[PDB]
Amino acid sequence: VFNATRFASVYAWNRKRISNCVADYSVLYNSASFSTFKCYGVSPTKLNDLCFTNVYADSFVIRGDEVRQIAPGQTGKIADYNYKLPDDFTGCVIAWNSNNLDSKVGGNYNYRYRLFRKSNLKPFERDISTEIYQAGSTPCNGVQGFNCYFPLQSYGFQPTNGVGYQPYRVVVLSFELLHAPATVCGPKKSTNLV
Amino acid sequence: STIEEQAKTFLDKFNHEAEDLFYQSSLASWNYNTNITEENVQNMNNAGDKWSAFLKEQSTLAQMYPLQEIQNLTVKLQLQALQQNGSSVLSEDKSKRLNTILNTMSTIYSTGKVCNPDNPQECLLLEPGLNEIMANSLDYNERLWAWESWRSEVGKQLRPLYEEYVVLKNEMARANHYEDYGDYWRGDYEVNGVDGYDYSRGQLIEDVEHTFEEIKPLYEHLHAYVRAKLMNAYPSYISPIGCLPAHLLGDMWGRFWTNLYSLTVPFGQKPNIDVTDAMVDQAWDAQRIFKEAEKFFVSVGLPNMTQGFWENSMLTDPGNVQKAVCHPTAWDLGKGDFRILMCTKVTMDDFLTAHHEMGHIQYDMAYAAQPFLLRNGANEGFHEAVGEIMSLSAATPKHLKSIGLLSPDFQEDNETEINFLLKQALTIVGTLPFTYMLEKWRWMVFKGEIPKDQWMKKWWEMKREIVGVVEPVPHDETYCDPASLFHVSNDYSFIRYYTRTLYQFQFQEALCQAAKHEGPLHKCDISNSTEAGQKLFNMLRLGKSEPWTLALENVVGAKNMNVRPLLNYFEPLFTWLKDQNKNSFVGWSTDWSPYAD
Repeated sequence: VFNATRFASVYAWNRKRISNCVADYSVLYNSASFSTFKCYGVSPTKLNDLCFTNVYADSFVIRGDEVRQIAPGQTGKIADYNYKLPDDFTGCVIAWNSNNLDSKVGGNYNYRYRLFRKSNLKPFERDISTEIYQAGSTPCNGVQGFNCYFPLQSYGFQPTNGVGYQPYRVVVLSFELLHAPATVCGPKKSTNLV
Repeated sequence: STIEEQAKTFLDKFNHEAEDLFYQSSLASWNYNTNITEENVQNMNNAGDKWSAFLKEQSTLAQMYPLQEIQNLTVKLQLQALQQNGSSVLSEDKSKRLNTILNTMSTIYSTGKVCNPDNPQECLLLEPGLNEIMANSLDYNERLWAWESWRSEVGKQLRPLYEEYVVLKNEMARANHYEDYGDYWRGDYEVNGVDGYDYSRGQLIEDVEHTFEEIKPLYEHLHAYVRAKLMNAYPSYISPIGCLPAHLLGDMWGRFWTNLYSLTVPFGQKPNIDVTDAMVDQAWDAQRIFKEAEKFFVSVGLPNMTQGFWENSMLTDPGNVQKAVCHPTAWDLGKGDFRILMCTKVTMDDFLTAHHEMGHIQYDMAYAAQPFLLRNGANEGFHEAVGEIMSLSAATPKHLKSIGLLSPDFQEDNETEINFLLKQALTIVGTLPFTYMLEKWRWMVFKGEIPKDQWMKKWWEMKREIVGVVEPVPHDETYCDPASLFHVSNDYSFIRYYTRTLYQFQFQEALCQAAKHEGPLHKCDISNSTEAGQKLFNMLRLGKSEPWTLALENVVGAKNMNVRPLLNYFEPLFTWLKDQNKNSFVGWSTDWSPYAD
């Protein structure tokens, strides 16, 4: 999931449904391949002993300073207008510096974001609508002009940018326990036999 | 629905689009300065024009959001700069002809040269050629040939180009609803929108003129001392109550008197503090020079430098194949990318310059969180002022002995410090009169108070009264003295250097009160003191987003400029110069001339 070559844009973020398998989280925590790792409502050591019915792994790329806006009941541009975490979100957050892959000489505009929206996005909501944003009451009709702007904006990516603004690939796992039976569980032991 | 929501929306989308084009424009200039190539020269013009035309396109939409309906102070400040149309207000001909005058005057400055009178074949350019020779030249005729002949083919030829620069720039200020072009530069200090902190543009002429009156007793004594040492060379041309020759100031324009520190040394029987021989034995390079300075900012609480900063630095010039400008400069592009381009040798000045060049970068890190339009110093004098306070702390014997440069047994007494204050006085006290003199003259010519024929008549008439300098060869209105100057020909603010002296000293006195240092001010050292850094960091991150009058109160507690810190830091030197001048006359007269007897 995190090893995938290309990730979707903050507005284009893909949602992967993971179920019916076993999950080993000790390799991700002890691999030291993540820049920052934090969980909400559940400890990392307890995940191995807990079975979850559905696990959603979010994928997208955001600015370094924008990672702080990912959390239950947060604010900001990326949180409200792009991706937001509900107050009850039990999942975890993972990020690492992509400046060695995504960022290239000349800049990479493939990763964009939604700058303006008429309101704040709802929890776990994805809107790809490219419709022009109307600031005032002046009609737009898809033609850029006064009080008419294009909401999507491209993240500037170059290796010479500061570490704070370096692109970080974030994988958000959504842990939700529903009435359906549980499948995904932690690893096993299988000690010696006597 | 209200214009406020529409204004904030235009400002949010402007920072993103402007940050991408501004970063590429500055990045293009970096590759051009670090390496001279046909690809970088064109990239600087393309990237420079793309960003230059960006503000011109955004300015059209900025004038559609009046500031009368905006109740937010931070919003009006962002639109205050965008509301200006720049050269768009000028006519098509006056707008295109303006760039031709600036490029023509700037070209003659770099291409200007004075052929050696004794060697007509050899012709040396001003920089470095004419600036280096005039520094160490002790000859009266040798210094007069290059000083007098320069303005003949430059000052006289630049007069017609300067006249157009005066008429063209005035049309821009009038279209901006400004009294004149002189008031245009004073707008940087303009403060409005906050009750009680409002600062009028016209109040600058009174402040600079009121503060200069208190500097006279300090400069008069410093001038009488310099004239006494040089009086033995030419007693006929140098009068005791008269003025010193204009070409003997130590350089071309007499901006800094540091070059005269050699002959002006009060005590030659005592050693001087120099880290050149100490750094050589320590075997230090440009890599460890900046590293030692980075630890200084951490001692005061300021964050360290990012990894990319030290990795992308340029420590020297790899020969003529890839050439760069050795002029120290702090380049701030954007997106957290900070770099410095300088040629690093082993000297006592490079160590002090390292803290200055790093001060600009360290200063850009505090307000980096502010919007693009809100990223800047509170005025034009805070840019280099924040960097000088860092260098003044390194020049103190206490800081040098901490890292091990100066021997721990070095004796520090009056004789040792008196010689140090004189070296700093020539670079500080020497620029103040020259700054107020030249800056005030431009305001009078642009305002229309001095007819075109009196340009030179009022130049030297006000020079003997301000800096006390007389011209060896009288000049007519054809010559233009400021035309040859770097800042005057390049259309840069010349007032920022005057206020820098008052601002750097105010912070020096305020920061030392937080660190609880006792004794003379020049003995203060801000190293190892984390209390002074926390107080200065508050204003560092504010930038120009808040009125400079308000931000200055949170540091020194003053609502305007004051000369008090100038008298205390120079107090020990003033007490010594007052006694040495008892046998001479303190001050000068404007009725004496070298050619008038």
